[PDB]
Amino acid sequence: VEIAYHKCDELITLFNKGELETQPGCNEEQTLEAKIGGLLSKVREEVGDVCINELDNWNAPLIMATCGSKGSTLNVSQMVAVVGQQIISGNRVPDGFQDRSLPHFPKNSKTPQSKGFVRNSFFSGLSPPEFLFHAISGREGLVDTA
Amino acid sequence: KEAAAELELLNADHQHILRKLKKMNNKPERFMVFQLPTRLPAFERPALAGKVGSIRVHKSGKLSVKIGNVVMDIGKGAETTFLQDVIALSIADDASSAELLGRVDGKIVVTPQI
Amino acid sequence: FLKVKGLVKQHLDSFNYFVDTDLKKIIKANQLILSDVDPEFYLKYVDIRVGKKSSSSTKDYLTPPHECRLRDMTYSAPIYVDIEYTRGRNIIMHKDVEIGRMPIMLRSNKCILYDADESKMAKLNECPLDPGGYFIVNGTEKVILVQEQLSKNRIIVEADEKKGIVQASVTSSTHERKSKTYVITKNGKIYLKHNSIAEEIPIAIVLKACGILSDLEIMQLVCGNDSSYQDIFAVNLEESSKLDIYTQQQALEYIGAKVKTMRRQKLTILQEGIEAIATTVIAHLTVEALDFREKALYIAMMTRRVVMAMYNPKMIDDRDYVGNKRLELAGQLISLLFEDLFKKFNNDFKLSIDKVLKKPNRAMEYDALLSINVHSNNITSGLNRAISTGNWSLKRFKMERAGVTHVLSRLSYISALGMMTRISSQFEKSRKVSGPRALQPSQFGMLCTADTPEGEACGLVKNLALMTHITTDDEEEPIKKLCYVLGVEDITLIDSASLHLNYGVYLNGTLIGSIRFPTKFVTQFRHLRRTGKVSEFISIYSNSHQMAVHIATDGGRICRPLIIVSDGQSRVKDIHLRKLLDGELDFDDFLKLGLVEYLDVNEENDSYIALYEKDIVPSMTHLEIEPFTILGAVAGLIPYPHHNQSPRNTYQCAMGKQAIGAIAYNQFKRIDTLLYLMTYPQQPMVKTKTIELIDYDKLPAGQNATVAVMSYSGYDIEDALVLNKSSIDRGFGRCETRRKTTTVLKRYAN
Amino acid sequence: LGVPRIKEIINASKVISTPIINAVLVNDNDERAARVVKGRVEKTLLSDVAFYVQDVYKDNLSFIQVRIDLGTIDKLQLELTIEDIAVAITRASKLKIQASDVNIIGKDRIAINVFPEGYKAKSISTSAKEPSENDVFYRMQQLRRALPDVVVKGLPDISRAVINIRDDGKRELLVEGYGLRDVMCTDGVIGSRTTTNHVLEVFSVLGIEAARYSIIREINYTMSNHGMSVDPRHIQLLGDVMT
Amino acid sequence: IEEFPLKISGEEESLHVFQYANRPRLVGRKPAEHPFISAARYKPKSHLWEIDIPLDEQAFYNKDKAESEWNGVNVQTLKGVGVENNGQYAAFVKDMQVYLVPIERVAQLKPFFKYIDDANVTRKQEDARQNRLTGSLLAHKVADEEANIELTWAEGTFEQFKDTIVKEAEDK
Amino acid sequence: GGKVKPIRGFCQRLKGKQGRFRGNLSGKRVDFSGRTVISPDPNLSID
Amino acid sequence: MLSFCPSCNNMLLITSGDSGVYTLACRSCPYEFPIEGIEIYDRK
Amino acid sequence: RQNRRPELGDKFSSRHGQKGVCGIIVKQEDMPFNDQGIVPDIIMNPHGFPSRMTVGKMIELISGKAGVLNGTLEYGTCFGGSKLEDMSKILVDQGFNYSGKDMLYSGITGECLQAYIFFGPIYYQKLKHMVLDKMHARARGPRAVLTRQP
DNA sequence: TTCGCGAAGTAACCCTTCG
DNA sequence: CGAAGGGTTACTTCGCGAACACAT
Ligand SMILES: [Zn+2]
Repeated sequence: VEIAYHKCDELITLFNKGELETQPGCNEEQTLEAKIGGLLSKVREEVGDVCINELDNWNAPLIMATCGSKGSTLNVSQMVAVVGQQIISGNRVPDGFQDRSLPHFPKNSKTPQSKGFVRNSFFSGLSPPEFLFHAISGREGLVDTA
Repeated sequence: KEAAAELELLNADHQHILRKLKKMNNKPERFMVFQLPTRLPAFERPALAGKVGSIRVHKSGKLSVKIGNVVMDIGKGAETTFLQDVIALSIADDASSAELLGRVDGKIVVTPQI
Repeated sequence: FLKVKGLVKQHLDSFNYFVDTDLKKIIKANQLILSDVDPEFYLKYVDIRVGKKSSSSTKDYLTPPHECRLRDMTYSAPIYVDIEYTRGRNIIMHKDVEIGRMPIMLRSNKCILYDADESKMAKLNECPLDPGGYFIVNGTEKVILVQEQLSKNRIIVEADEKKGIVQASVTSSTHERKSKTYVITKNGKIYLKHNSIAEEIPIAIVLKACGILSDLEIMQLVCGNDSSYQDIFAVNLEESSKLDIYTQQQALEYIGAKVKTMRRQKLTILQEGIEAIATTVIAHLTVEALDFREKALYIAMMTRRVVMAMYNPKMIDDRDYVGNKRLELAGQLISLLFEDLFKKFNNDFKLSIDKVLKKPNRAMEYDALLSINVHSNNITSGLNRAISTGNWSLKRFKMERAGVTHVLSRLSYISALGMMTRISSQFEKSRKVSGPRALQPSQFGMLCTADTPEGEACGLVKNLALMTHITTDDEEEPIKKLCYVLGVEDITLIDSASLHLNYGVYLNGTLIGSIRFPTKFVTQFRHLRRTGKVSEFISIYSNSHQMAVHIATDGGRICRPLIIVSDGQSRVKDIHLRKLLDGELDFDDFLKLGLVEYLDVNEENDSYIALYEKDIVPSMTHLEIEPFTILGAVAGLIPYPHHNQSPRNTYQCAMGKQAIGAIAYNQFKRIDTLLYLMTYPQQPMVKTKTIELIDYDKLPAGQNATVAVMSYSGYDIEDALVLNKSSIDRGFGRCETRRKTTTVLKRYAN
Repeated sequence: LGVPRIKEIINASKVISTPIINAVLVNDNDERAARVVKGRVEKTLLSDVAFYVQDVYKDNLSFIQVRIDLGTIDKLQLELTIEDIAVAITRASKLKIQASDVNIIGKDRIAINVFPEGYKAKSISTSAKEPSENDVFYRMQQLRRALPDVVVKGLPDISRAVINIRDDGKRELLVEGYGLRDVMCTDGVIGSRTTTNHVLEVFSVLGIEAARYSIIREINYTMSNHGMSVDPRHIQLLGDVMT
Repeated sequence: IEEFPLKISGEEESLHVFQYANRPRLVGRKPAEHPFISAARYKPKSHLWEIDIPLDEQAFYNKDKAESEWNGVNVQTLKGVGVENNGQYAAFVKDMQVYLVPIERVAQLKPFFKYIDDANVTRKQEDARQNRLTGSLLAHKVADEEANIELTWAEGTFEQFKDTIVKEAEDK
Repeated sequence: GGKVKPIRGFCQRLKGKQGRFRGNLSGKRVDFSGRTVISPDPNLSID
Repeated sequence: MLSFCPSCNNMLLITSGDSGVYTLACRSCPYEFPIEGIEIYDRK
Repeated sequence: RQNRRPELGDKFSSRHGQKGVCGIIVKQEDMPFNDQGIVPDIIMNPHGFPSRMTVGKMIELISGKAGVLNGTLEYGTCFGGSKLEDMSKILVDQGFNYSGKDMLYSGITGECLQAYIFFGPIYYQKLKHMVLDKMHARARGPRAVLTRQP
């Protein structure tokens, strides 16, 4: 996980003191989210593949995922390997405060784990800004019922 | 970042009252505006008009304005105005008269230290 | 913190400050009354008190609230007024006069449950573990749900893409609102749309009717120097060079022929420099002389941000950020209705003098009022119908409001603490858009992230956290006096075009100074707060999108506490932690030494807050005390919530206040209309470290069960657990539903 | 693609968010194949074309001079010339802005702006009190700022346009606009395979029979992407209860 | 290092410093500025000053003679109400002891006009031939009543210098 | 400000969500019915 | 134009010269300006 | 007042957002027993665990089982409490499994179950909404005054 | 305190003809 | 050829809905 973390850290380093080559989109600060969200989404899929490649025989969350009793294979890797990238409203978590989401992170920080990337499991336990980032995305789907 | 550039701006605009102080060695009609609240006794209270002084310069460029009681009442560097024409008058009547004093140059703060 | 705060203080301290200060402040402005016929007989309301009778200690209101619950009788202590009229020999005579009834909520300063422990609660037949904080009128017990609003004396710059971008500013004149807006049409034309004026007024004449007519500094007062605002604002000065070029003899005449309030009185007052009310009713800044340069420049700063939010990406203030939201407590909500009912008592007392004054034989014997008993019935029938019915709607302060006082929910112990500590829902009803309904990152220390009423009212109402403090009021004269000492420069001597020197400064939505050496002003003034001088509210934060720095002082917003870090360490100082649990140096002796201060929402965006001690860097400004304080009273029942996923924690908060339990100690000496009991309650095996603070282990709401997670018998396919016969047979989870079917018997007219 | 799209097709409303227009190309080369077709549909103003809108002055009430960069026309292929920008001020914007007839002096001196004696004292029969003062502010300063706004080239109902890439070998542009009758009129795209959203303009240019086939396709597109199989015999009836 | 002296004097001065919002700073980046011209007027305690200056060298005002309706202009007027602050002073230096004299009522000024303003109220007679007290409109009522003190200056240089140097000569 | 418009006649008792076409002709309350909480039982036949 | 008058502090404007003088003239702030005049501004 | 027995139709909680009605009631010579004779009080279905992702209940059982065997009540607070690492050391000290899964027998046939059963103490609540109050029926009763409806 | 289209209601303007 | 009448399109205002059903 530190490989993609260092990749996202180095890609912001080329973004602050310099400038990146853009995509056929709007501009920069819009193609940044498409490259930092399209990169962190591969980490969860890779670890979900290599978790079910590793996971032991004769256990019930794999049998319920093999059948489809109640659950899936992204579901079983989310409580074992890692949770990841709580999307709200299509994009990442926006800033609640001025230029930052929480006061526990420095200003104008677009690094992962600051704009929202839960790098733990449900078995491992969450950090408090990580718990807030999970609790925001658990509301916007819950409010879709009402 | 803000404290370092703050003290460098204070260093860059700290010579300006020392520039103005040796400016105008002769005495025509000029003025400049000082501001200081919180009247101190500074040795005792004889009666508003209290004895005060000591607005000197410490070495390596440090304007050590202080009220003589206890306090290093230190601080200068007020805002530079953009309007130009400004003039002091006096309308204490004394059988209906008026005056025209000194075409005042500028304004600088005197801030207490906490 | 909870030893002197106690998690129910927003209702207690507000009511105590009401009966301490505002109950005297209302009669400070409503004590002059006379009559046209016989211009003698003046009334003078002198010092008022809530149930004291100053030549005694305590009387009359010896009764407990439990006697006022089984009898269907209100709980109240009578209020007393001394009056100093003149009847025959113009000598001001002293006499104690009871005028009203005024129900007092439980566990207040003027209550009997104050300072009771282990012997007086049992004798007066009441559980010593209930939170209190509620009223009891007509037998039933009722709370006042705390309402939130938007910030009153501010500027909201909420925009729109299809329609032109909007900017508004509400206000308040001591009980009303008088809001104002303006929409923009014709590719940029700033107007002043107000409901008390006809159609549309351009910006170029409002600054000339109120303030500057130079038309040179105006292209720097609202434009800046050079950047992009010149061509944006240049279309607004074409209206002044076409219709109206000079001062009051055309400027106020353009407004006065268009404005209308007209009172059905004071008609021919038009229009030249007289009837200048329409240039003083467009804010709350009341002026007397020709000193409105601060008010004119405040109008000019109201129309500067609408220019700034055209070239800039979004640059808007949203109605979701909880730094833009204040909240009105129970005392602040009962104060306006007591003021309106006292003023209805005032003018109806005028009508009862001349009706019986028309010369029967004389006017110089009796006690000069003699007709207060029906008026004393009228003054208490409004307080007992504003709390019981819930309609606080009066036609003076321009608001109708229903559904603010609810009956206290008594199902378990935590349902009484869920009715307590519960902020309500204001406007922006939000049918389809989930703007004011979704969860925001700004509510970290306050406004608990999981406790939400799942259903049709989800997202609108929410609940506070543990370390939350809400202020009431703070004075304004020794703060504007202190800013002049610290080095601001008032508008009356820096009126030049040198006014936008990169930052500026203004006080609570009123522009006073213009500072140079900015961080010398912020750090030195914040040191005044941390040393024992003026403190407890003062929000100090500078901005970067806008440029000013705010010294906000009007109370009514949230003040969670945090611990300071030093340059390279913290102000923890472990000897103080050892001295804390020794017996001395409580939380009141803990702010005076400069270790903690109450931070805010709109202030903590200028703060870099650390979580733990093992990750400190010298860029921090504060540290947080305990990170589990976001989950409130009801949300704290969940064991290990950071292992569950967020819909599971919300669904329990609507269910912990729903299970049966062990409600109170006087559980069998009360005749509630419906309450559920439980025969053998058991403590939870996994005690959360916050359910020991709120005393959930004293009165629990369930039983431990030796569960076995296995697929068995087929009767548990979809969410339906199977139980043991021989365990219910031995008393697993026995219930007792208890109901009241009371009737009254009364005498008739004959 | 969710519930507002099906609400809009059921409601058959008159306005629409993101009405993309798919119009297949003829060639597939790099230059002058997918660049000029996008180069005459992209809705360029004169703000990215002309340098400055300087008002040079003779003794009383001169014109508005505008300096048009031909190098931008050399970079991005547009077929506008010294006459094409001259025609588009007068007749293409006649009820919006008013300019009867002038000429160019020579070497990029486009000056189609005139205020002749204040419209001859604002229709010489004196409608107003010394009519409009003959100031150079009420119509001339208005035209000073209302003309980084006129259309020099493009189709007047289109927001923007960009090029997507075909799955195997080619590329394919798509247009966000309205009307559809002048998009297929453009050379380089053919009107035989030009499809779009907003059924009510397909009814406006093709008929009632080619509009129901756009009903049973856009519902089939907005719901089969969600993994819903709705057995299209059901939806061919819904496309014929309003046809 | 430098023991600058510093004393407070001044009792009967009550000096009123103005602020002209008309002339800019560093015209052509040259320190050579501030001319002003002759006599003015004054009005009692609502203050609303009436400082005014006449015209100067040629500007060709012959087409729009003179103010609005051919009234023969010779002066440009301005008014300003003098609401008072506290804290500041007025002060100057004897290459030593600054003087720091008091600063009684001080505010800025706004360019009030002559019969340009009076033309609309003159046309009304040319062609067409609760509590009414303190709180909202008394400032616009007791401000247009009588005239008073006003007089030209004399450039008092030596007398005020003596009055500031004699009274403070007791501390040392 | 007496009540919620204080007057109902012949259209307010016919406007939807409480009216006749909406709440008395199309959707109406019918006897010979009853509702109770559901619970699982696999030993029934599926009909 | 965004041009302002000196020494009398209002907004300049250009009116008809009545075919006797070829210049601008202003309301409440008279001023004289010759026939030469430019306005350099770039609209991107 | 009346005494209400827990019977078929009453709902229960788990302090973790797990509603559920009573499936059936069933005897003690049924539900399976361990080596010491413990039969369970309530049997839950494991299918409510994956899609609800509520593994905090799955830490609650092993933290409450070691809390009885040690005697002291243990903590389950946010972002801390009692760690799982020094939790299951109490389990292996007492003589139980590391994971809290002991082999059960069967009450209906005697032979041991094919899998390992995750059983232990979990605090359950009893809600409102009993089926005695939700039960409702009508054949032919009074009608409305205006519209003659039921 | 909110988006959706469809009714009237009113103005700018162009075609057509009259003596 | 200038002026008067008939008629097309364009700018601005109101009202009707907002899910089922239980206990209050
Ligand atoms: Zn002027």
